[PDB]
Amino acid sequence: RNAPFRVGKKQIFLPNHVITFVRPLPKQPPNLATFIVPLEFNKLDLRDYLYHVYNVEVTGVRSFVNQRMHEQRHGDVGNWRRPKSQKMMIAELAKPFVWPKPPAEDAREAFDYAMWKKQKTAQEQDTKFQGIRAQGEVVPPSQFEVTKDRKAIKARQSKFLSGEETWAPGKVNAFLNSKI
Amino acid sequence: PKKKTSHMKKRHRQMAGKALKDVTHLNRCPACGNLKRMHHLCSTCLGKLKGFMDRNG
Amino acid sequence: GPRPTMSGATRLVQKRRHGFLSRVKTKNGQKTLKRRLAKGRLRLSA
Amino acid sequence: EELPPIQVDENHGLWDFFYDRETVAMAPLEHTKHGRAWTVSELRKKSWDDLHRLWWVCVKERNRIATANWERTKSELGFGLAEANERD
Amino acid sequence: TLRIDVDEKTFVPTLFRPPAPQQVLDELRNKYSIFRTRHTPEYIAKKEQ
Amino acid sequence: GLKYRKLRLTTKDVNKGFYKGNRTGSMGTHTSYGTYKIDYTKVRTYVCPDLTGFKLTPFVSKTIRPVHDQFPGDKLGPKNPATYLARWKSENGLD
Amino acid sequence: ERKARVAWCGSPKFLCIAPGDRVVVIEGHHKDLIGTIEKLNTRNMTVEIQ
Amino acid sequence: STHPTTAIPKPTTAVLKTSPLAEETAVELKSPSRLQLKSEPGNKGNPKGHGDRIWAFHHIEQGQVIYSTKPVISHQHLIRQQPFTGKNLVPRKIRKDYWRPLAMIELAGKDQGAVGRSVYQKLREFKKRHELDWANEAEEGRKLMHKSKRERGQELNDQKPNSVADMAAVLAGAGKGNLMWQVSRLVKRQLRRATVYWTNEQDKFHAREWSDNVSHEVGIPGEAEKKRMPIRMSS
Amino acid sequence: WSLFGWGKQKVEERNKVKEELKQSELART
Amino acid sequence: MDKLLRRVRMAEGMVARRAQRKNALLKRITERKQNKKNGEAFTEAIQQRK
RNA sequence: AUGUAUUAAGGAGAGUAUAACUUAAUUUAUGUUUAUGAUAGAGGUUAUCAACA
RNA sequence: UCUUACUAUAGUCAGGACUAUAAAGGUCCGAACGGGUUAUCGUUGCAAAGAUAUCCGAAGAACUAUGGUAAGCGAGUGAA
RNA sequence: GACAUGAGUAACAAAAAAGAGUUUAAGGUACCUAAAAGGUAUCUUAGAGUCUCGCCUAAAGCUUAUGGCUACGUCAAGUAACGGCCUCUAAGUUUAUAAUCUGAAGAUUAUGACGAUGAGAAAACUUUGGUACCAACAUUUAAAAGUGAAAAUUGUGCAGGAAGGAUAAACCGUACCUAGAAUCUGAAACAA
Ligand SMILES: [K+]
Ligand SMILES: [K+]
Ligand SMILES: [K+]
Ligand SMILES: [K+]
Ligand SMILES: [K+]
Ligand SMILES: [K+]
Ligand SMILES: [Mg+2]
Ligand SMILES: [Mg+2]
Ligand SMILES: [Mg+2]
Ligand SMILES: [Mg+2]
Ligand SMILES: [Mg+2]
Ligand SMILES: [Mg+2]
Ligand SMILES: [Mg+2]
Ligand SMILES: [Mg+2]
Ligand SMILES: [Mg+2]
Ligand SMILES: [Mg+2]
Ligand SMILES: [Mg+2]
Ligand SMILES: [Mg+2]
Ligand SMILES: [Mg+2]
Ligand SMILES: [Mg+2]
Ligand SMILES: [Mg+2]
Ligand SMILES: [Mg+2]
Ligand SMILES: [Mg+2]
Ligand SMILES: [Mg+2]
Ligand SMILES: [Mg+2]
Ligand SMILES: [Mg+2]
Ligand SMILES: [Mg+2]
Ligand SMILES: [Zn+2]
Repeated sequence: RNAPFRVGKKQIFLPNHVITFVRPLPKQPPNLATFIVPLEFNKLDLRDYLYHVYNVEVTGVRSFVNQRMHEQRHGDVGNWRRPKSQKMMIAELAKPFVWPKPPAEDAREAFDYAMWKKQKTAQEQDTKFQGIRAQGEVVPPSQFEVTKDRKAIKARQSKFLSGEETWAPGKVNAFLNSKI
Repeated sequence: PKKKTSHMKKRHRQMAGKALKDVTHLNRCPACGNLKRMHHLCSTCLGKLKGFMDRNG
Repeated sequence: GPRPTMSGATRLVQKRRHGFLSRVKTKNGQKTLKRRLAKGRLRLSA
Repeated sequence: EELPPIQVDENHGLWDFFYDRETVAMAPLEHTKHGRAWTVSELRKKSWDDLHRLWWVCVKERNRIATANWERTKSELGFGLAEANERD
Repeated sequence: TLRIDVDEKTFVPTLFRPPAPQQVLDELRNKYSIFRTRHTPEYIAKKEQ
Repeated sequence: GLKYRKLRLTTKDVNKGFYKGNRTGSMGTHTSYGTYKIDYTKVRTYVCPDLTGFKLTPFVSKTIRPVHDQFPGDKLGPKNPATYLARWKSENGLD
Repeated sequence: ERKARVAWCGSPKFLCIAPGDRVVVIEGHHKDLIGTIEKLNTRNMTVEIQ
Repeated sequence: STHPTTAIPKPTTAVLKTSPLAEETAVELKSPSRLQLKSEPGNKGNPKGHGDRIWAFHHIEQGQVIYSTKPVISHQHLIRQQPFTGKNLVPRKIRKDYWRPLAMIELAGKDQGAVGRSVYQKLREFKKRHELDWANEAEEGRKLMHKSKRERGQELNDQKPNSVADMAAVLAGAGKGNLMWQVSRLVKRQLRRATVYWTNEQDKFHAREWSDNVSHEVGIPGEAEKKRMPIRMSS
Repeated sequence: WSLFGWGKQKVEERNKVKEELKQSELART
Repeated sequence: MDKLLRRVRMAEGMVARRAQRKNALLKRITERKQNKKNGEAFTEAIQQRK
């Protein structure tokens, strides 16, 4: 039992912090490990937290704070405030570590990627249409995407005009007792 | 302006002789028979022929 | 007419003049805080 | 992106943040296959050594969950955030 | 956890040593909280003076 | 300034000697020439026990239904100091 | 509103109707219809008859 | 006035094929120079030890490379070796927490300092011809011409992969007037022995193939003292 | 089924709404 | 100490008075957002009747 | 708005199961009455299907 | 945080010329910079004081920067 | 408060300036084809780039401040190649202490504390008062030569030119914008 560094004297038996291990950047070497730590965390803590809990030796630590956009308390209403910032730490591991590559879009069926992508597009088009209204504009009728209801009325039009089907008065417009 | 322009006089200025004139100088295209403008090239054949001479030659 | 009197203004002179410590540590500044605190203000200073 | 990969030690300390070594996150259908939280009545029969070792099993379990949440969003893996909240 | 492990009783009360290290108590409750109701005899003695 | 001036000033907004900490704690003292000496009596360490062979997990099977202790006839059931001292005698008399 | 819907069968927290018993519809177009309760949403106090 | 070359097949003087465009190998495009046909070129007019070792530093995040004869870099290197690749892409200074040694080249000749000053010359001219006249990456490979001026400048900053392929070329006799040849002219020629020290074992695989006169060693002298451990593929 | 109450649920409930629509199509044939 | 108990009782009351002011405000925001989301279903029924 | 009763230091910041409020942010127990109440099942997150003290 | 005066710590004034000085001048020509002489434009203006040309000072009673002090019964500051 | 009139009018004119190709994503049309699809061409929205031409250029360029309703993966023991924090103090401040004056509030002097726009060891490894002083101006000086600083040397003029202390690596800043082309102040995307 001999740590590579000098250990402190204040013992923490029940730490409540949550450490997140984030994927590195594309061009970063394989000896850098980035983590999300509490704002009160310091370099000395991560070095001691990564060795006593995970048995990971680090030769150096880097830390930087990421701010958060100022916001209103309730969406677009309320006073103007600023959330608590985020602290990220990069450890220079003594042993390299390489992450796995994300699965292919077609191999994400365990996460229900098919349904998730459909929902994402819907929300992607909702925030894009709301941005067109925030500029003081609207989508002209000619650019609206034709829905399934408009694709069905164009096939009926070709069937009536051609002569395949014969038009007849509606029978479900209203349920009258007269039936005339 | 001294007085507000009435509905009668403002309608006189807006529509009396300022109606949109209907274009009547149209004729069909000889290569496809689409409605093109007189003395002008067919836009559907221009782009297609312009793209057809770029592939083969 | 109005003038551009905030051109070149720094945020260190905003804390020294209308900051919070400039009011709790002065007899006349406790009134402002108490006045603004009675009205219900959130931004008591700066 | 076409370099020979390095050999990462099998027993690396940083492998404890991952649920699956191929996909950092766990499938939502297998992420909910868990029990319930310990009741205070059941913990009164555990010594300090058992409650001190169990606390750190929960800490490392939350660090493992926070790691799968951050990856799922960035990698656009899919759903699973609603199941990690109940497990956490 | 298996049923055999959750049912095992391992806690043995003590009287001359605390149940856990005395330092753990500071993590369980805030020593300087204004909501602290369990004080030491020395503190109350100083408060009465 | 119009509105940003009315927000709370942060360290990412000014640089003229405005230092505000994040409550990390004092890990030492400041020197007279601009350096820092780390006092390792204030540095904190995390005590993580050996988890090899530990069988307890953070979940309990739902087949076992949740039940609460009764302590019938005692107001301070779980916090009764009499049932903790009397229980201590039979189980652990020495310590 | 949740109390009004349950008024005839107790209170929202003391419910005297359970999924599995046959009920009769007394409102709407499909009046006097008889089916078996499949689901029982206790949040909006709505019942599903398949 | 400048003249950019075209990505057309050409012959190489090196013993290996540096790129797929290379048609021939080990071709004499000019008679041996004065020092080429010399068994022991020496540090005639340079300080003692100069040219025996050549260091290469790189930005661990953006990939910018710098060559230096001394064990440390200064501000002169950043100005005289980094061309403008866009706004907010040329650092105003050297940050100690971003720049690390990429590799270190050591020649067998303990006093042939003139052989190193030549390798350092071809490496700096190849790096200049990689940021300029990058006709082989415009429509193939990275496809820099299919990228925006912002993204194109970020890919030009990443000279770390190119620099490693420049070492295998220069150390294999690439360039005209390379002093890492040795012509006997009794006329048989060979390559001089060299050693490459790598901070990362995986960084030497950017070159498709290395010559037979280079030996690869892990770790650079002076790195361990800084508590920086080298990266080993085998582990 | 709203557009924002569709991703806040588990896959167990999201798949229970697909069985509803699946068995709803077998009755239309 | 009898004087140390008044300190705790007052602190408990202050924090309990602050949670009621915040809770009351939150209940109205949700109730307003729920009634506006339900109003989308009422408008549909009124449109189909006309 | 007035009257009656009780009471006698007030706010903010950030965070959190977005009815639940303070990093334990839905703690743990007692007693009584439970449809003749109060005013012989299902359900531990598909939760909080119980109120008063 | 404008502006006036004072105050502390700092910074700036291409080049050339004359003069007793290598450096001693509220000296000279003229950029930066600082002024705002005349004219036209503009007048719901680009601007609730701007544009163009022209003109004045430009080693001094000069100009600029970050702080500080003195103001509202009595009047602070004021080459007025 | 809503809605008219002027009026579909003025305006979108810093005397830099544009022209012709190419291309990506999504969507809208027409045809091909009716097995859905896909293909060809075109338009719309949001982009990107190539060749030619011109404008700014002691800028309308680059690097950075003040500042910021632009945006949050911005990474340092120190020097080369960094600031703050920290130590020292100026002009001043003080609901700190003592003494004193004073209708109360307060004021005064001393001390303390605080207070940069200044001063702070070493490193391409490192941890007395002209025996003077570092205001202005001039002169000289890192030896191949020239030039620009730094620091120092010597001298000149009167307007006579600070204070104090010394002497194994925490915490905070680090993104973008610099005003002729999308970010600062001018109510704003303002010819300032
Ligand atoms: K005024
Ligand atoms: K706590
Ligand atoms: K900033
Ligand atoms: K006019
Ligand atoms: K530092
Ligand atoms: K007095
Ligand atoms: Mg930092
Ligand atoms: Mg100003
Ligand atoms: Mg308590
Ligand atoms: Mg300071
Ligand atoms: Mg930058
Ligand atoms: Mg001022
Ligand atoms: Mg003069
Ligand atoms: Mg002049
Ligand atoms: Mg004037
Ligand atoms: Mg005038
Ligand atoms: Mg004159
Ligand atoms: Mg008119
Ligand atoms: Mg007109
Ligand atoms: Mg006009
Ligand atoms: Mg299309
Ligand atoms: Mg700034
Ligand atoms: Mg001090
Ligand atoms: Mg300073
Ligand atoms: Mg402008
Ligand atoms: Mg300008
Ligand atoms: Mg503006
Ligand atoms: Zn045609």
